[PDB]
Amino acid sequence: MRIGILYICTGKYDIFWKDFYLSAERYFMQDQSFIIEYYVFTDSPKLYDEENNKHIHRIKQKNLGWPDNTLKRFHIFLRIKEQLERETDYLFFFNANLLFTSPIGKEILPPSDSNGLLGTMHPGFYNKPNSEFTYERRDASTAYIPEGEGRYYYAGGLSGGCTKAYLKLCTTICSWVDRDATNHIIPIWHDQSLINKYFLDNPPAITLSPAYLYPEGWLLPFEPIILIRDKNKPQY
Ligand SMILES: CC(=O)N[C@@H]1[C@@H](O)[C@@H](O)[C@@H](CO)O[C@@H]1O
Repeated sequence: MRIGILYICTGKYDIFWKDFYLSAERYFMQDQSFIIEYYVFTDSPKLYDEENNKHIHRIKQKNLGWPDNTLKRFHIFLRIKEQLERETDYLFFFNANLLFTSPIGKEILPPSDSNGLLGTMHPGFYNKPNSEFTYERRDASTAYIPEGEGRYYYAGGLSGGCTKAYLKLCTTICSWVDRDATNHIIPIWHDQSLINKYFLDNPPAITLSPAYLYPEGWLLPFEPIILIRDKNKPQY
């Protein structure tokens, strides 16, 4: 089975590629049945272990700056959609500063008879009531979610599923992003708002706990499986 990792590390975020990659080569899908393809969108000339591992696919991408780096995130995946359709069976997106600490296996693969989508609970909202979810509340936006509706507050730092269903998600959100641009709207706060809208219409087959998005330094009711490295640490 072929597992595709989508990874954007333009500008000052390629410092995060090395330790992410090593942790991933160690803890992520290390059953010999799986093969891992890294699709690394960056402006870096060379990536760590690129000359050794043929599954590291460097794709050229410039820094768009904030927020287009976060707003056109799914635009970036779809420029190589055909390559993904023939080389991968599952796709997973990870934030640059994410870090694996414990083994992860087939338990996070959405079953083929489901919608084949995976979402992850945001660490700042897992214990909050519906009334405090910061959804997009403007009916003029494609990311609109009325008050009282919604189940979880999903995050944008980790999402995926089977390649077909996920590219379908990429295609939809791009359209939502573009339609709002015309109507003179930037959805707030975008990396999570559009995906929370999509996961409302399409309740994901798998919902990961914030143990898969554990912010460094926090005290949460979970063992951290994936850590969100503090960006403001001096070593970065
Ligand atoms: C994992 C998670 O939810 N992280 C998101 C991620 O999208 C990041 O870019 C930033 C906001 O842009 O912080 C957020 O919490």
